[PDB]
Amino acid sequence: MNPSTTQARVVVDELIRGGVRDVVLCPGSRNAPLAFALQDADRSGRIRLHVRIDERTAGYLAIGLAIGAGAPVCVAMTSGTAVANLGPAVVEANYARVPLIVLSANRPYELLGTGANQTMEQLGYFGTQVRASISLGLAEDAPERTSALNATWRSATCRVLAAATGARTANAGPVHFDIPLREPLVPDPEPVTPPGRPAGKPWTYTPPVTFDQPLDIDLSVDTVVISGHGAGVHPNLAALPTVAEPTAPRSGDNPLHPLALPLLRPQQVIMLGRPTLHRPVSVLLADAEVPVFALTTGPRWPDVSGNSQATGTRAVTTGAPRPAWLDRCAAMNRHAIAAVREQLAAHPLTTGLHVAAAVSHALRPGDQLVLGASNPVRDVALAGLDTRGIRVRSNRGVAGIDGTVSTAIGAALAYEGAHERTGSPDSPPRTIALIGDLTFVHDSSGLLIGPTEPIPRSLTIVVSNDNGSDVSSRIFGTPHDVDVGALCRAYHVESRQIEVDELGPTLDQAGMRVLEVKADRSSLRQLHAAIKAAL
Amino acid sequence: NPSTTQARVVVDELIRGGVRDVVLCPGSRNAPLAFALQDADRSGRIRLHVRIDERTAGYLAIGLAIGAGAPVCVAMTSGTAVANLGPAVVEANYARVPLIVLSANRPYELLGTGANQTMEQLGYFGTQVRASISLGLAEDAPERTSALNATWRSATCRVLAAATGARTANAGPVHFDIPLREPVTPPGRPAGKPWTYTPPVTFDQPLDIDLSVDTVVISGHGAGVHPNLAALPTVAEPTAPRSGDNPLHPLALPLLRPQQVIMLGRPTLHRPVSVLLADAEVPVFALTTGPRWPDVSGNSQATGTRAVTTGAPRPAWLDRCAAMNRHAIAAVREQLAAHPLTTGLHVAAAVSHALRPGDQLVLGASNPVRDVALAGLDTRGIRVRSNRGVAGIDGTVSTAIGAALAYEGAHERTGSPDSPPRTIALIGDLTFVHDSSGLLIGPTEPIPRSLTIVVSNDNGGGIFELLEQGDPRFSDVSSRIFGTPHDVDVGALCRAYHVESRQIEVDELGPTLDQPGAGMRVLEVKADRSSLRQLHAAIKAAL
Amino acid sequence: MNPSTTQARVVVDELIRGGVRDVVLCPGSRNAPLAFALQDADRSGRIRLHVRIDERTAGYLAIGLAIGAGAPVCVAMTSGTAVANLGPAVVEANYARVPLIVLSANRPYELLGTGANQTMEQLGYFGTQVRASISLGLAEDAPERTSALNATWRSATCRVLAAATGARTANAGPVHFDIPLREVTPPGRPAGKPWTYTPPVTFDQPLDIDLSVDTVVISGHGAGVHPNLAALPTVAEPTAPRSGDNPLHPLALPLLRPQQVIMLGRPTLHRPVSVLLADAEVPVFALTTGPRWPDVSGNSQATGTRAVTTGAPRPAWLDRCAAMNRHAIAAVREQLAAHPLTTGLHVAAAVSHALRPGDQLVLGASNPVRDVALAGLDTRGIRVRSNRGVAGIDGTVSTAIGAALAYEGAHERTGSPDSPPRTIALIGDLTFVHDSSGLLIGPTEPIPRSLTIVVSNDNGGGIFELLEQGDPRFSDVSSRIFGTPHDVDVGALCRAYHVESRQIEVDELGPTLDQPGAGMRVLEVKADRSSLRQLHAAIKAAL
Ligand SMILES: Cc1ncc(C[n+]2csc(CCOP(=O)(O)OP(=O)(O)O)c2C)c(N)n1
Ligand SMILES: Cc1ncc(C[n+]2csc(CCOP(=O)(O)OP(=O)(O)O)c2C)c(N)n1
Ligand SMILES: C=C(O[C@H]1C=CC=C(C(=O)O)[C@@H]1O)C(=O)O
Ligand SMILES: [Mg+2]
Ligand SMILES: [Mg+2]
Ligand SMILES: [Mg+2]
Repeated sequence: MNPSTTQARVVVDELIRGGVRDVVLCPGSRNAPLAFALQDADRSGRIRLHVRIDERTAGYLAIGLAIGAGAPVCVAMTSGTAVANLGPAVVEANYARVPLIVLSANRPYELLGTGANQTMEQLGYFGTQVRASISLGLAEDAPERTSALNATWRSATCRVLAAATGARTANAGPVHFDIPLREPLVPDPEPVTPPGRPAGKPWTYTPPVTFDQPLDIDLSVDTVVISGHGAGVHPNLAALPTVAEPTAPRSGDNPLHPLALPLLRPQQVIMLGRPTLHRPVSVLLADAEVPVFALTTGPRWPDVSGNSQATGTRAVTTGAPRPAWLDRCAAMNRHAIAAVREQLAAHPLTTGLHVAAAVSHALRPGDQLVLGASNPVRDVALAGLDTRGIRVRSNRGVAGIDGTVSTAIGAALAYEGAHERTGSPDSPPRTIALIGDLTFVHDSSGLLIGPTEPIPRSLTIVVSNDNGSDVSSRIFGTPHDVDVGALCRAYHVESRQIEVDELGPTLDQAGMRVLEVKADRSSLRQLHAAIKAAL
Repeated sequence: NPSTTQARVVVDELIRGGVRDVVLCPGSRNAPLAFALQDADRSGRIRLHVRIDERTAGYLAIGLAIGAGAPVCVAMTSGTAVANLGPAVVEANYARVPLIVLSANRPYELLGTGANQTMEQLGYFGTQVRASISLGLAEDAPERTSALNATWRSATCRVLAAATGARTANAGPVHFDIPLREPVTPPGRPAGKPWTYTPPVTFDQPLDIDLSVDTVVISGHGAGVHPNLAALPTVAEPTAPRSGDNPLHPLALPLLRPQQVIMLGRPTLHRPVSVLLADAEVPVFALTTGPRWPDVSGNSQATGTRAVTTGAPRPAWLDRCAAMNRHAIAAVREQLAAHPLTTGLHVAAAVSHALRPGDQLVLGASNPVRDVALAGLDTRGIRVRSNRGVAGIDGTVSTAIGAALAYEGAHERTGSPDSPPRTIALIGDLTFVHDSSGLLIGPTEPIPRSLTIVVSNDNGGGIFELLEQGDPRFSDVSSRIFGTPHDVDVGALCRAYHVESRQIEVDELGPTLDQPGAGMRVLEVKADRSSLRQLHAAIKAAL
Repeated sequence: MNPSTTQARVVVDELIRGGVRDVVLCPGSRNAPLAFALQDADRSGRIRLHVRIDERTAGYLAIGLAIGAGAPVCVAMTSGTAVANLGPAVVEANYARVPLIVLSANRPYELLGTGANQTMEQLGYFGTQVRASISLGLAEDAPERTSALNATWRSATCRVLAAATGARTANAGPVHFDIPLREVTPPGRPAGKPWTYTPPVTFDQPLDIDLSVDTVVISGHGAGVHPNLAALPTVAEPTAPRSGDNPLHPLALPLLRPQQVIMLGRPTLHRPVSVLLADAEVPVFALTTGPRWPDVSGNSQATGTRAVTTGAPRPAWLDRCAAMNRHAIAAVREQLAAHPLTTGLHVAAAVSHALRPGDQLVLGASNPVRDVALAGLDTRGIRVRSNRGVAGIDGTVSTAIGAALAYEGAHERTGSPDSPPRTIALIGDLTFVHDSSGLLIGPTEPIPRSLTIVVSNDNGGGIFELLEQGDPRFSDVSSRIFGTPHDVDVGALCRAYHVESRQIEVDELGPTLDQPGAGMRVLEVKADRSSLRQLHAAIKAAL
């Protein structure tokens, strides 16, 4: 067995032992050793392989596969700009703390600077965006060194997995795993792979760390909880008035609408996760006089407030909220919900806010909701969606528009896969995505799934199409006019154009499909004005 | 505002430096130099191109630079901009493309405490750019305006010189930061001159070479023109300029025993070229411009910039090379005619026969750039572009679009309204799907008048049929992981972007190309890769 | 007041609230970041400032000040050579996890990248070595935003401190903190509290371990204290804290067959240790704090932070280890007694016997740190320091000086009358010559009160006598390129710098150390390395 084939099979086996259930693969020749070993593992049923053509959107597919079920996910590609194309997903995975392993094949490092084809400064390309930049050695033809090389290869693979899942740091994120490879790149004619640990165990076992930092907080002070992306679950704060972003997990049943917050005067703030969504949240955390307490699941804590008194992972609570304060916040929340609902009905034309409210009402527990990181996530929060029992995904790391379609497809695939391991047909759970037309058009090639590749069993993408100071904004002066139906036809995906009233019934009833709901953009500044005035 | 004055000085000096096109993307904050660029665009001193896709924007800028050889600016204005521009910047480094990346830091804001909307840095700027220059923050000091104007225009000329290789002969990408505090132009030199003028430079490294020794010339990407080598048998890549009129077909090379090799530029094509270059019994002389020389095996005897020649090739050696060249040409022509199914090689031959002088030819990676060489294209009189720096299949649509725009722009300024010269791109289907978003161009934005993109579509990566993983013993496992079939409806995709497109057979390709159409159009030719490996085998057996 | 002046004190006040007691500065072309605010706090006794001319020794002085009492230390860059000269100290701070804050001041109103930079001339190591890189904004003249700026500045300074001390990461290390400049101090928290408080954190990773299996504990740099492991036979490096009472000598390890290993922290010494850790039939469990784990061989079975033990070591196993422990120690001492020439090993044992609880011991690399382990030093009650992060022989003099000052300062604020506790440094002769400039301390500058530097001078590098290049077959060539004799007059060297020094024999050492002297003194013991390979051979024969 030639060295490239031996090394690739060892790495793939150790990744599987580490909990990697899904791998994204992009075509090339230099990554052939990885592609062969990955195809074997898929044939054996040890992993599910997903082949894609465009490395950039393939990275967001891997992000979706990771956030859908919480497992580390590898994306593998050839040397050169294929690696550079993972840049956007790596940045998103860094700030959203997604265990994304970039498994890049490379020419031998000795060829760097020789003019060799398709070769570049690959290792270190991602800078400080990755949790680690790790290189295997070039595989030596040293059969007597086989046992030693098996240990070092599997150990390096375990270092990669630990860094990506945050097993020791509690700060999951992307990892660059560069593997220099040389000829022969394809397996030899048959006419054994060095084995891992017994019982399928990982070569170096590192259990998931428990990161703990308790913090004293007195709940008698009029307190509001603001929870953002990556927030933990705190039972002892469940009673408090909580402004929760759609991707934050709910700890209780005392919601406070984001619009209600600037109309109240909290005397202290408990901040969970990384809240970046709302402008009244940004405004209040900008107020240097309001003391803030930051509770995070990991060592990072957000910089959105300059008055963070302390950090922790959990609250040690004394006291209890004033009943008058609870009554006041509850009243203002009811008031904000009513204002939004009244103005929506009093608005004749369909807006993206209407589409978002319709999608919000159509959801039922067990659904997974994937939200475009710009308008959809804001609109759903404006419509006051109740996320309890719903799994809400959104690329809130840097909130780019790249890869939103691929992230939805990947999250559905991973979510449906976690259902299969339960044991049951009761049918696979629903994944519903809400994406704007510009985001959808930009990542429409994320729809492309080859005839041989896994297709989501129950994914519906709702496209809210409203047809779209510096000079670059002239691009928005005109509706783009892109035919969404033609786009879906191009990538052989079923699509239907429907009205908002039809959306709920149609979501009740194709595999993967796109439902396009036309909406109007002109009348919205007035609609938001009406909502604000009705508060 | 001092920052508005500084921005106007910089744009003016960039225009004096030959910048004709700037690429922008809508962003989290305003673009660097945003208003000065808008002022210049309205005046017609410069031309702005706006895109939503930041990755395709980078490759658009590369095309705008290689189309006519001018420095091009791209202004990065978002938290994903550095990540998305990576591919184009790397290609600009390795293909030596004068690409100026504009940024606008905010010295009054914090850095390193969290996500940065203005710039999220990766690690490639340290390795890829020729220079990283930051202007000062512009201060209000009316009494120092002459000194500041001199400082700003001097630094701008440094950015331009580093990007174009004015003094280094090593063009490449440059990072140019004009910082901002958020939230009559001092003149330049008389007669539109650049503030700091860089007159022509020569790097001279002559090498003594005896041409009576049986010699072949291999000319790759970035090769120079050597009149004293014009008589030699020459295996020229499509992007190499031709010194002479003695072509040697790539497939004829293994049928020969060269005694020495002159290597011009950077070779990226053909395993027989790589084998010959590594042969320790064959002296190799590398003639290239710039700091580094290509030598994968380490076998090269000497490197320089030009040859001082004695002797001449033996007529028998020239006859032998001409005879094997004839065999190779005949084998390709005869086996293509004998082959029933249309392949990408068929499409490449059709494109080659249809070109004429003045055409610009843009070649995608994979089989197209190789197939054009196998079809024996005569590149004299035409300009051939291809992103051979890293040979990516990403961004080729915007590269072709940018190349057409810059090429048409240079022609309009000559002043003869003969119709704009043609740009014809030949790319594979995977290459097309990779960069299909480059077809999305707003009516506000410049659009080519004479660009035709030929997509040879064999529903996958045909080159992998020709490699070791294309051997029949991998036939059960190779379709998914190397073939990567996709079943995309190309006509529908072009419909969605409102781009004229036709699906035609290889015989109609020539006539359809002879007759113009919309400013941009996509001609799709269905092709087969199932017979590809056999076809190349039949060609080799006919040599 | 100038906004920069306000910002500078806000930062210095928050640094002092963060436990910074010492700051190291060097004279540069530009004055130091926060220079006046540091001057103010020095005069008021809020911090102690240390000035050095040598920028390299200044960085290692800062490391000593940090490891002496565990406090974060700031070092202010001021020149065009500071980055390069601080490199070695930053790399050691990274690998030894030392909280070192590197202060810089970029000037955003000036140009960058056109050449010519006088306050930070960058290298490539900052990206790889630091825990964070933070830049305050430029101070902006907006008195209506005074309270908001105060919060932003104190919040960012706490980020810097938390990253340096590992307050939330348990991964202390160096941090780059830039306060940019341009050519009634707002209050912090009440009661001297830091602006952002970080309560204690725990990283918990329990591993099930069966102590009935024959287990040896090996503890290296950065090892934790594990009570449930105190009974096990333990080979503890000198800088490792002892969890218990059952020592196992390093030389006994080859005479034993552990069936599993518990590794604490990072082992760097002893080939038998490395051999055992790499044994594929021996399960290895790594218990260490922080993001990474040591495993050169890739052999380790599991990593974590603590053990969940079942069972107890077999009495037969315990007795065998105790037996070979006693045997190993006896062999070292008998062979040292039999040996007729003073070697570094003799000096190590002498210093070892002279130590008493409350002492601080600073060990150079090479033979000193190893010899002390071979002399069986019982480190309980002793603070042992050594630059094991990357194990350079550079900067050890200033590390000891800084560690002494921090240790004496910590003792002083207990307020006690009691002689400031002792710091005893044991370093080789090359190590001493390497960092001899660390002796040069201005009368203005803080100077230790209880520091004795013992130099075991064998006129070269003794450790090479014990390696493969020490084999007699290399005798003709090995002295020049490995021994590197220098013939320096060490007494004249200390006299040039006005430092007390005595050249004494090894019998005098214990008595001389027992007796107090000048604040800083050097005792030099001449040693022989010609017989060192033989002596080590004699010790192993006695096993
Ligand atoms: C960004 C990038 N990803 C992957 C590759 C590897 N690669 C080289 S050729 C090729 C096949 C391209 O297929 P197509 O464009 O259809 O051309 P064909 O060979 O089929 O004519 C691939 C995936 C690359 N060069 N660049
Ligand atoms: C800066 C640096 N240079 C070189 C080395 C390599 N090195 C390791 S031990 C050693 C010899 C040290 O000699 P000495 O300080 O006299 O101690 P001895 O072993 O002689 O007791 C050298 C040069 C190093 N560790 N650091
Ligand atoms: C041209 C060859 O492979 C190239 C073409 C496609 C994919 C490649 C890759 O991804 O490594 C190779 O660069 C060859 O080996 O002859
Ligand atoms: Mg829209
Ligand atoms: Mg193809
Ligand atoms: Mg010595």
